[PDB]
Amino acid sequence: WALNMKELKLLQTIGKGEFGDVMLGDYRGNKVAVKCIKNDATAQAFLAEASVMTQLRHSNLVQLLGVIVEEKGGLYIVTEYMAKGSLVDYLRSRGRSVLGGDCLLKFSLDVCEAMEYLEGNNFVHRDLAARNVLVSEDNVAKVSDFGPVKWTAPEALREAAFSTKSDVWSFGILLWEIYSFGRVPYPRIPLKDVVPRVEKGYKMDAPDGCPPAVYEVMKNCWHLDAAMRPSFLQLREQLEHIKTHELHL
Amino acid sequence: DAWEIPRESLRLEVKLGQGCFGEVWMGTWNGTTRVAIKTLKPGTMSPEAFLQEAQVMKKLRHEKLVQLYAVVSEEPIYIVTEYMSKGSLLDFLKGEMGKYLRLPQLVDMAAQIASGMAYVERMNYVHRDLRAANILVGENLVCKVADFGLARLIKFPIKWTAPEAALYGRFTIKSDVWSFGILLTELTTKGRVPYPGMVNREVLDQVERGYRMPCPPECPESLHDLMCQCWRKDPEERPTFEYLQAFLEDYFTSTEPQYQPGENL
Repeated sequence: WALNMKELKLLQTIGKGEFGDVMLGDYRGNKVAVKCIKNDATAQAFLAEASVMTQLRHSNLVQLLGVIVEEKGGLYIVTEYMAKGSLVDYLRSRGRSVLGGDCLLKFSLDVCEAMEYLEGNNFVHRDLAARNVLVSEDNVAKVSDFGPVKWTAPEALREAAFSTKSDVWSFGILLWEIYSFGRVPYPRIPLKDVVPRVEKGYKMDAPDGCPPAVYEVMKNCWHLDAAMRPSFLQLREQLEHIKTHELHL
Repeated sequence: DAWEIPRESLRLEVKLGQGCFGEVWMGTWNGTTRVAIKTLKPGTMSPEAFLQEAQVMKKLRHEKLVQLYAVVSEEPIYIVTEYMSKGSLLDFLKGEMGKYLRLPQLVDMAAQIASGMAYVERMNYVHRDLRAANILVGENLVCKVADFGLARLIKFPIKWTAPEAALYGRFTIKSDVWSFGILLTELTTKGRVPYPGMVNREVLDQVERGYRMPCPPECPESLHDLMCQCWRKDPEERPTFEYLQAFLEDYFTSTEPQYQPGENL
């Protein structure tokens, strides 16, 4: 888990999160994403995070490359480089003329698998949105930082417990996000009509030019009863079905 | 043709504006419909070069595009179009009513233009000359795109023209997004000339050196933010019109849920 700082050449700040400072590098030949944190020394709770990034790994998850802990308090995480970056920004600048059925379905699976995964390891993210996804040079979608009213499930907002059914709800939102090419969800509903209207049994309309097959997956994840929404297993089943039976093209 | 009609269908009632090509009139079509009639002044341009200006609009059709009704290919040549009673956006911005416009209306106007441009985008066309001057306004602040510019991506005003198009003729839809960026400035400054205190020749160079227009007075910082996104030196990562329409259409449900009616905005 250790890396020697000296042979790592920091390049530039690709990220300015009000929660952290992200940068590019190159250690021995491979470009790397280095999460730089000062914030006093409150770069700590991020070490507990950097921990489960060791006993939990999928190829659909941003691979934790290693950790550099120097004397002078330079606390820095090193993650695998996701070339293209934020999925939300990408969807928005490239739009439909670039991302066709194939491309969106790919993205969609590269997640339901990284989720199907964390579902067996007994895990729960609590923060599933496309601002939080990243993209590799060669069109692969990977999650980033473990944990926002609009994405949370209804039950979860009333309490403090986020199950695996909470995440299946946030997946629904994130699908709509994708087939909207990065619209903010709930397009014509005021910030505190969101939870009421939803609890009143409301679901967003099908994103434009959205394949019916996909919109059901969504509605599916938005079942009022958390027990009646699918799992990150049944989902991948439905996604492949759709995929294989070319229901996106 | 079939887009053709007889001169009698038409009654020319009030003249609206001029130009080298001829004139524009408000008229009645079949005694029942207000229309705008574009007219060829004989000998100025050729019936073909003229009637070519309406070709594209036989194929395209969209709520936020000023639509084509009919032509008259004969000796006094006519193009017949929908009537946008308030004239051009720019003129309007500068007028009595232009000064009373508050941000939400201004934003929604942008949304509407964006809505049309978005359609142009789906269709693989390019507008080429985007600015409030080339936008028409109807009753109730309805804004549409018009009969100037659009080829399919199958004379520029420098200030509105993206560097790569101004330099290489790389007129793309992203080039149009850039213009939409400058367009936004006109909207929020009551129609002022972008890059004030800068001459055309100077402008392109400044822009090359990374220069971008500051946030205008009383324009929100999220808005000016969107603008700079449109002005990204790199075509590929400028926003898409789909997102622009979306962004503006939801501006108040997302970006600024606490808008405070300013003095001018």
